[PDB]
Amino acid sequence: RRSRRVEVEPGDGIALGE
Amino acid sequence: PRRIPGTTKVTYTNKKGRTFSFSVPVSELTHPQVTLESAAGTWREMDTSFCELGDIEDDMPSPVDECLRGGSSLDKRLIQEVRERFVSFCREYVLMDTSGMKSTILSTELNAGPDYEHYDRRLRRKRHWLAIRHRFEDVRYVIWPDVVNPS
Amino acid sequence: DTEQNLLAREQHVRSPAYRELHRPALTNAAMGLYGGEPGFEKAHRVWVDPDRPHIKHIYNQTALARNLRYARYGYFKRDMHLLDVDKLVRHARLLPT
Amino acid sequence: PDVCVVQVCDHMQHDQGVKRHALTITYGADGFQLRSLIRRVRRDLERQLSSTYWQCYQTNER
Amino acid sequence: TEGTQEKLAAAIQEHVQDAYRFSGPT
Amino acid sequence: RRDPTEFLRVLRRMSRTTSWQKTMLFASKGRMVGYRLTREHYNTVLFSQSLWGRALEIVRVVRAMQEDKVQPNGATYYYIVNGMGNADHGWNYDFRINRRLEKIQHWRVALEALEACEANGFDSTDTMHNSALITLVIPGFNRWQQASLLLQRMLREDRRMHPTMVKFYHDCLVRNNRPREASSLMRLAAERGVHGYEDKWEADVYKGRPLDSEVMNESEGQASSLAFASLMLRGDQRPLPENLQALLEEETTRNIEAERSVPVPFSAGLHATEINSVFRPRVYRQLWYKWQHIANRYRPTAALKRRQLAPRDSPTGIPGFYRI
RNA sequence: AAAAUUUUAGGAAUAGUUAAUAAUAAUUUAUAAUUUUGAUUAGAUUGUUUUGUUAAUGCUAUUAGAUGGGUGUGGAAAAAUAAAAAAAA
Ligand SMILES: [Mg+2]
Repeated sequence: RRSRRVEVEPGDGIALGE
Repeated sequence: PRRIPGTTKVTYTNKKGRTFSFSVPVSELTHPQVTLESAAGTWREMDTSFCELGDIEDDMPSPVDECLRGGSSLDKRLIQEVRERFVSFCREYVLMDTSGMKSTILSTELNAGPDYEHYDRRLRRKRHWLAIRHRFEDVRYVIWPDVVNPS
Repeated sequence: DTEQNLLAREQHVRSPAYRELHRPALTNAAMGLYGGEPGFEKAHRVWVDPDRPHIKHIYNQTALARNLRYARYGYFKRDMHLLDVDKLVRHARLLPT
Repeated sequence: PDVCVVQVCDHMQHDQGVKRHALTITYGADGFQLRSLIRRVRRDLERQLSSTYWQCYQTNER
Repeated sequence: TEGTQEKLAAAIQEHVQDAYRFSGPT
Repeated sequence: RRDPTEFLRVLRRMSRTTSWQKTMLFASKGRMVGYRLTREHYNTVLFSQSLWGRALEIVRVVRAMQEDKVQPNGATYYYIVNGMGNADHGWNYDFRINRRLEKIQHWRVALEALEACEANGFDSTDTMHNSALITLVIPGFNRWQQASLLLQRMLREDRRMHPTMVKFYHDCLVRNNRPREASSLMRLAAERGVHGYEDKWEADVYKGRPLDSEVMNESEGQASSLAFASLMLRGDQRPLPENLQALLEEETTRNIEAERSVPVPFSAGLHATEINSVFRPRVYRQLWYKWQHIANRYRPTAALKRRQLAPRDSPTGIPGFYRI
């Protein structure tokens, strides 16, 4: 399982908020 | 060896208009994508021009063939190399062991050359002499240039 | 006038299709082993030109390789679009009127 | 990708009653550097493997 | 002169069938 | 034209079951009737020519593969370099086996495939570099300068030496009058753990001496030690005066060439390495493909005796065993 | 040195190749040589009115031997092992 980066990711794009 | 950086930054703009950087973990490829049958045309091929086979439509490959392939012929040691390679070619033709080699007209070799088993006994000396002639037509102005300091 | 037909015949002889079609018979070292393998236990089909033969004694009278019966007219009726009728008149057996 | 499945499969036959190993390492996606992985495997096995001859090389992207 | 290529194709196809005889059944 | 999967299915069997002439007949005449030969078609043909060691046939396949614009893969370069090492060579009594192998540069095709393997991005195996060094070294060929540079970069890439390669390369260096290169090869194979060479380890008598190549450019450019740097001394020896030593040095170089010019009367002009050195690959004596046997000499006729496999007046299934 | 005589239940091609030669040690010439009257290869394979049988010009058996790279020595390689072949009083 890939560890989460310390920066922002495209996987956190749904958590960005529309 | 150069290491992969691992992370890349791509620019994303929000609905308001603010731009920032998504950090994406990316790795580069190491192996070519050769398993697909599509041919792109960009791969280094293997040279096979030096090989001697039973192709009667071609000439016997001599070392002088790689000395006249587009070099700078005004260089002195290249002229000396061409000269010594032609000397070795003519000397290995003259001192050739012709013990088993026989040249009789055989009817079954009409629409082809001699057979593969009788290449060394029938085809070798004739191809050597024809290669000597076809190289003499290309070299005789390099070793012996016309009279107008020499190489 | 004969130079055109003679040069056309000489260039037809030196064509790669004519030299590939009239290749000699493959040897036993070229086919493979001493035998037992089907299809490679004999040589392949040899085609000869009757005017410029690449073998001596085109026909024979052996028990199994007997080929005089296969030179008659009717075996060349399979390919009449590609046929040469002067070679058919000169080299065929049991031609009709 | 966010997930990666790897497979380490060796086929163990019997060469005159003694085991021989034909080992294959397979990844699930592209990008994973197998050329750097193999030299880590190759440096480890130069001291620990007692056999007549053995190879380790990269066959595909995965 | 012109019909030697199709005759060559028929001869090579016959040689390919004689090589297909190596497979045996099916 | 039948199904092209049926065309590949017969090609898969003839490379697996029968000899090398069957795949060369099927793929060539199949190409002329219009079967599109892809890379999996050429890999089965090149498997059969690499097994039987047909050095002329690998060049003809690799010429037809480049004409059809079929890009080779790493399995293809595995068959080109290993197939040049399995070529027949050597000498019967005074009869040279495969004398047309020299005019083909099969050592160069095995070297050209190694350059094209690394340039296209594939990873060459350890048995390619051992089989590429064999083609420069085999008794019809004397190329030890190129084989040393190939072995020098083989150690820098952390490869391990094959016991067949050390057997050929030791015999080539003693043939070409290299005791320093041969003693350094037996010293190297004993330290790396090559099987069969863990007992043969020689001391380095050339430890204080420099290389032969750096002597020669030093002689073109201490002046008393400049001309006699190549001269080897025991330590309990001293040089003569330079006018007396130079007259003695040309005395020895005219006596070495006098002893090397007289022919041995029952050798047919051959070195003792090349006498009784007939080579065919392992396929010629009841054996099939194995990856670890790169250039495997065929097993002797004393391995299989007749009348222990089949009784008297009964046929045995070994048609070409005892024929060398 | 010569003549001469072998076998294959599903029979096809073969070649350091034939002759000539001011040519030891063949840089040439030739419409070359073997083979369907069965060749080459592959399998089996010491041969031999000596054995056995029968009324039998039939069938069936065999164990005298030889050995192009171990050493150019020796007249001759047959030389890495044989109860005689007695080997210079
Ligand atoms: Mg004459």
